Amino acid sequence: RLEKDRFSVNLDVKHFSPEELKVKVLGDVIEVHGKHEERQDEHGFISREFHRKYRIPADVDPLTITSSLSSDGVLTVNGPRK
Amino acid sequence: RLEKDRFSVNLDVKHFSPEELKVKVLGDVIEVHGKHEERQDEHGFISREFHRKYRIPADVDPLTITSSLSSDGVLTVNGPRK
Repeated sequence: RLEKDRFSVNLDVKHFSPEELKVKVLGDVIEVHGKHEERQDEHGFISREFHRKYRIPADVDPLTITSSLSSDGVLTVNGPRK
Repeated sequence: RLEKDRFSVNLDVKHFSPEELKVKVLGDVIEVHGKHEERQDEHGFISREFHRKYRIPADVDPLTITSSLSSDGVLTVNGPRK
């Protein structure tokens, strides 16, 4: 069955835009990485990153858990649970 | 002489605490890295990072340029210029 239940974990990035996001699910880890250039100056650029890291194997199987994303940086991982 | 002038470049991290900061000057690059755990949950932790990156060789020589830091994350690189 691979557990019939719709499971959802949410990943939150407070404010970023989807093009500056990378969502990665790798086995037992579900992580979201966002990186944005904040302020560009002289020859100095300033960047900020958001990384949320989860390690959940019992709750996450990469074959059934999928990711949906909102424009603000909210990422939701959903699918049948393990 | 190695140019007698007090030169200052500022590196800004909007809000962080000095223990979550690393300031690095490596030749022609002057960079500040800050990393903070934002929100800790279930088995998911959320982090944010601030990285400011400069590449200035004509303005930065690691032997004379030094770094001073404020508690809010403001880092100032100062010293005689190249």
